Amino acid sequence: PISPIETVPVKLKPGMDGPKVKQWPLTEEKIKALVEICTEMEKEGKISKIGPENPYNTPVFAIKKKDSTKWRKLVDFRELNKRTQDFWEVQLGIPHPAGLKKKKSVTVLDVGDAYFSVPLDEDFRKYTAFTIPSINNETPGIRYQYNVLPQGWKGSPAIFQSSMTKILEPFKKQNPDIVIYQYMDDLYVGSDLEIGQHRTKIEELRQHLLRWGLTTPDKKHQKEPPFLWMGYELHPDKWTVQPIVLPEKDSWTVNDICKLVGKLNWASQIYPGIKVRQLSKLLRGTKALTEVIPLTEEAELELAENREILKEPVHGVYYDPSKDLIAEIQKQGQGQWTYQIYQEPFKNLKTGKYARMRGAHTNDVKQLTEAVQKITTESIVIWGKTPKFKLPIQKETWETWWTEYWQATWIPEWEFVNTPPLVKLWYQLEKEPIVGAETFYVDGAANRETKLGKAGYVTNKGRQKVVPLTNTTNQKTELQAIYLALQDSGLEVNIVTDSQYALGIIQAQPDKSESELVNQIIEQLIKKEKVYLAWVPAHKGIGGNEQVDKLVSAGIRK
Amino acid sequence: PISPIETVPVKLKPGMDGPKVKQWPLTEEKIKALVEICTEMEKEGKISKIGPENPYNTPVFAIKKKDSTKWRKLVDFRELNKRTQDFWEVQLGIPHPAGLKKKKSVTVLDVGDAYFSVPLDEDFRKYTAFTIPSINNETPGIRYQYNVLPQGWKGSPAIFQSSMTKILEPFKKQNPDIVIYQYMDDLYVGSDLEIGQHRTKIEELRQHLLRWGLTTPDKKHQKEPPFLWMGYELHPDKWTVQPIVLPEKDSWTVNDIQKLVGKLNWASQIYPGIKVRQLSKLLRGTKALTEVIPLTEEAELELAENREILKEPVHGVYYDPSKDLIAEIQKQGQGQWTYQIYQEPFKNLKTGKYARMRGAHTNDVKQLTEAVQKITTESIVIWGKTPKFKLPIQKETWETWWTEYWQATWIPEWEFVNTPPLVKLWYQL
Amino acid sequence: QITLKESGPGIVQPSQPFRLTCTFSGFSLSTSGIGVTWIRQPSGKGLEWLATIWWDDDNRYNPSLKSRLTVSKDTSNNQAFLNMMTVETADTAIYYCAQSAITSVTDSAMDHWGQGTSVTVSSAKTTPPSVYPLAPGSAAQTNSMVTLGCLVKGYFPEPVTVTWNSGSLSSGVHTFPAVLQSDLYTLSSSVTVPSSTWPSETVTCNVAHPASSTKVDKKIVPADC
Amino acid sequence: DIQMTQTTSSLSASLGDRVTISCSASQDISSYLNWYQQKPEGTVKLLIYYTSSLHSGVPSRFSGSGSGTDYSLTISNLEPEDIATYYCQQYSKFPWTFGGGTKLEIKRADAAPTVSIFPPSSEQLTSGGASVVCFLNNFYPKDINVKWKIDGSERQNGVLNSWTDQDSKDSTYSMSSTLTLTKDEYERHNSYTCEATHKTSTSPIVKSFNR
DNA sequence: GCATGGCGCCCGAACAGGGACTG
DNA sequence: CAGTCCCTGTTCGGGCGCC
Ligand SMILES: [Mg+2]
Repeated sequence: PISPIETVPVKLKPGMDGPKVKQWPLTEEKIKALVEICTEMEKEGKISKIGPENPYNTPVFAIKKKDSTKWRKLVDFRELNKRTQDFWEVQLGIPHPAGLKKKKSVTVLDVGDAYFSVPLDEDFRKYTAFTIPSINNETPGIRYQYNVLPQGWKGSPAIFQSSMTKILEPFKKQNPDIVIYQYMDDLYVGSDLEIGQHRTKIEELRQHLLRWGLTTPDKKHQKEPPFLWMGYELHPDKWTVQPIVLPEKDSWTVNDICKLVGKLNWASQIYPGIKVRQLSKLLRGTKALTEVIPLTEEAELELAENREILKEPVHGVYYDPSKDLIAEIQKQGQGQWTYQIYQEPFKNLKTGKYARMRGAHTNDVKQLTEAVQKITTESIVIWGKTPKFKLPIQKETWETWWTEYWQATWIPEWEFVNTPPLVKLWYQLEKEPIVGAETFYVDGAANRETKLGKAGYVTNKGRQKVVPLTNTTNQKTELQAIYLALQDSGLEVNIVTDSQYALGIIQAQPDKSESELVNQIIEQLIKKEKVYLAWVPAHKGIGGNEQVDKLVSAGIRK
Repeated sequence: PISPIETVPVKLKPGMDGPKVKQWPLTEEKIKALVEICTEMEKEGKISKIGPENPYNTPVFAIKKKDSTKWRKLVDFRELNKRTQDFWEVQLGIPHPAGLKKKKSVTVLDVGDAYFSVPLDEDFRKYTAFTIPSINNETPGIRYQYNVLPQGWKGSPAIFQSSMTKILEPFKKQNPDIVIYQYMDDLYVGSDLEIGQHRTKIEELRQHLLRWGLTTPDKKHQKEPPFLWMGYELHPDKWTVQPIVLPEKDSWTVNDIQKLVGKLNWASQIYPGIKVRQLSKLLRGTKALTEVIPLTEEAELELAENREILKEPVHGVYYDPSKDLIAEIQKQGQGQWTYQIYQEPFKNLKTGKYARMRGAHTNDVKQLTEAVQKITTESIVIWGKTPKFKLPIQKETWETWWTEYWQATWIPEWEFVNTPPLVKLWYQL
Repeated sequence: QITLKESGPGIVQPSQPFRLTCTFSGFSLSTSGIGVTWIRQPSGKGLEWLATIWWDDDNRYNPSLKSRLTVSKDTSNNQAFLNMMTVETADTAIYYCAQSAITSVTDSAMDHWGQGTSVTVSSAKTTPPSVYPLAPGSAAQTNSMVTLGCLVKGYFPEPVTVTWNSGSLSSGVHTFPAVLQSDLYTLSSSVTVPSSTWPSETVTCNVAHPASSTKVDKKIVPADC
Repeated sequence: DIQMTQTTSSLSASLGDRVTISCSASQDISSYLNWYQQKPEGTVKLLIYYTSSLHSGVPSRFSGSGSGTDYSLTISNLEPEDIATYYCQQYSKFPWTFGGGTKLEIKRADAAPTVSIFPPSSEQLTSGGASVVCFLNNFYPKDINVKWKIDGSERQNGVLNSWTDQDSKDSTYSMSSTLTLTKDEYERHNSYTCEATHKTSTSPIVKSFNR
């Protein structure tokens, strides 16, 4: 049955024209095969026979499913799609069980011949044209055009969605107290009705789509929990993620890793804390795709802990409106973090992990900030409400952070959970120059044409230094100076640079970076017990500047 | 089909396609609201449903105005507004009230609905398409598009400009002292009468409007404590410039000398009459910081002299209505913030310091937005243009809650910056 | 130049309504911040808040009496009214209508008050008082100071004008505030003169009761036995 | 229904002095308190609004302050007008509310109640009734106390009282007190006593008689 | 001669704009 | 200043995972 639904109009990308791609000859076997199926479709109204004026054609071959050993008509719409206008895709994120509310009665449906059931814009079909070659050099093949959403066509997905949506609209407004989670050609219908009045509704709904071309085959879940929805299993009281059979092969190649890491992520949603950053870097660097790769032990450690968690199965819970939401953050390895969003004591709604390190020179409040930031959004999307947080960071630590940081920032309502490893700033510059410490005057330079330069200080007492550097640039060196002074000095000291660059980098209270130099300059700061840096406009002639300037201006041109 | 009037044609800047922006997550409260206010908009047919076939888009969200406790849909037509512009700035630009700034009390009317009564160009409609999110992604997005002049689109006021100049003609000839300016969804009305009379004269303009179809929002004044509604008016007087000042110590440590050398140095870019040599000499060789220094009669000579130069308007500054506008905001600390509005670098057009609204809740985000808004508002009044903002915050954060604290019909263009405390250039004391 | 004057019936029968009027000048009830408020004050007790009428007509009522209160205005006549339904003795008090005004984001106060109206609930029927003298006895008279008294019993309604020797005497006089006895007013005054004067020089009690249009004098004749 | 409390009811001081009155709330009213002055006459004026701001045309010797739940008014150095009743009004949330007021009086060297009892005037008895007036005059302070005794036996029925305000001249108090009995009952006894217990004499000043 | 579309993740490359050096 | 280089941030491409 075809639908009485209006047909959504589609145009070709601006200025282009239909696809006119030659057909490849095929076997008498294949052809007489295609004819079987292509005929059937013609009878079912799915396609029609076009005239000779249609100049368009797209390739179409056939293939057999090793199982029954039957045949199928595969069409390579590759070129059409290159010429089909772009659609504003409407599907915007997959629904999650966490967002489901506990309903009395539940049903799950699936529509048959989804695509093959929605009409294709009359004025576009001609482009779906295709030839099914004749056995030999005889008369041209048989010409066919599509009448329904051709499978494999760009617009196909998005169009059938709107169709299913426009179709459901009447029914919803009729029973506004029944939820219909529609995703593609699949429907999760549920309600707090009795198994009778409900069933009497589901029916009322099947008839509707039926009356509208949407066949609801007998492959629907009724009184059959577990419900196989979106790759999960829905239990009246809880829900589980469909088993994950991770590849445990002997020989490991980069590609096979992606199939693991990915799945791992997929598991990261319900399985409390999962580390993958470990074997992640196994992919790093400009690699191949079939190239084999050695299983490091640092990485062999992730698999160990992971496979361990995946061993003992768990379960998530449905959402309860009234009872607000809580998100607990945890600190993990360097860069990794974890969270459990829940409502009751230990009833996880969903869990996950944050790993992305924004920028190079970062620290740990930042990451937590970022962690919360992301968690919020992810909640807004699932429950449309902002969650209450429990974070490994003491009010004190926070209060100092922002009140100092020149960048505005904040975190929503939260409490502090005492449970290390805790998060705190490891060091802290001084507000006023300290007394009882040499006031080092760092600097540095380099030549772009040479890749070389020097960099060192000039204390107020007279002390000096001027280590030479190869392959580095100003920013490197002026950053370098500040390193010396943090080795060649006491547990207290003053410093002075002409680079905001290095200066800023430091003030930000970095607690980790990408470069070692700065990771080391970080290590000095945490080691000492009192630092303070000031800035001065280089090339201005200010006090103890000229000294180091000249002292490092050996090679300032040519 | 709201009006007989002939639709005026709009064609986006050449070689640029319509807006294709994605729809950001929305919280129930806003959705529920956005849905309702959209439904009833479709009924009267100001808007129309549409599907995948329309490849453009724009984001929307809504804000429960505190001004009137009534939600207001908000479409971020910034891209589109950008994509179309010979239209509103050139072809049909709306002149600026030199003196709107010179008034003592000025109020803003959300004359938004005045637009729902003009047919929008037949073709130009695909461009205003927008979508509505679905909690937990229960169902696809609900898309729509405009049929009449849309709210918050630089084009509207320009198109409506005519039917608006007329509506005001009477009221203006029977109240010459008042000044009226329109910037997109708003009407800037400012008077010189007592606040009590203004308050009235405004509430009187409201009528003249209603006597013409233009329904304006209903502001609420509460009798309970914080009489927030007392601020509704704007006063272009407590609008004082914020010059820089050089510290004042009795004994200047080394440290303290450099600071002042830097600042005096930076400022030199602003005003050229800043000399530092005779004052920096005091720091001639590699010495400790904490070391006191006696200001020379040749030094303290120009210190207190340079400062004399930091108390007046810059080196002949001019505002070119043809150029864009920029504004910077630096988190000064303890709720205080500062800003400079310039068209060209170091040729500031205005400097000031947004103090703080007692409802800051110790929230920089919240404060910043308010500062943006505030700053913005001033700009519209003063030059009648919105400045591009260099927002002292991390995108990822600002994008997470700028809406929650937002309360404006419009939205300014912004960017991010992680530029540390150069020098206390813009003074904190 | 701002002023308000409460108007009223000053005396109401139990379970009947009364409508106070606040005629003001110096400000309009149209100007944004303005409003009028009605404060009450029973005989002797402290201040109470009745209700406040605002320019926007977002009037607020004392939760304890919303059922019997009702505020309103007549912006053009600069009057403000307050109606009370089904009154009770407990409602007898002095009512003030004060000009309330919200000045700024933080200041809102009753800037100017009226003098108030004396409304009293009493089924009582306007009756004149009966005067009785007070002369000491069985403790005859001292070569010192003597205190003569006067008694004004059972009159309605307040007030009474009492003086000694038609105004002649006034230094050691004490006229006490009245009290209710069987829903009827009663009060006394006590004048004190040196013995060297009384009886020698007559002493009389001057009692006046406007309401009943009565005036009466009582001669303080010394005690017989 | 935000209860405003002024614990200090009757407070006496002297010219030149400096006083502070307390107005407590029931919840943080964020400095939304006002101060009112009600003179013995009856007029009510506005002293301070917003717990610390002075109303135009008000003596600079006036200031009050407080925060959250505790607020107090402090009159600089007394003048002869200041001696009056004071009220604080909370406007942080309707219903509005005032304290219980604080009467500001004037300290005067204590003095004893000059008592005086009286027989039921003939005329009164002529009509069929009998009252027994008893004036307690010009005493200080106000805290006094009367006691009625008929033939040694105490009586409570018919005992009415009346207290006057501080006399603005000699700063004292007076207090009439009447015993209202029927005629026949008056003629059914002989001794009627008025006992005034003041903070002066350990012994109740008595004055009495017998028909 | 092998889906179409969506979201997530991990990585690396091209790209953009601001500050600094060189002649 | 004009012409280039450093450096950091952002966007977009590729592969996998899930639907
Ligand atoms: Mg340098």
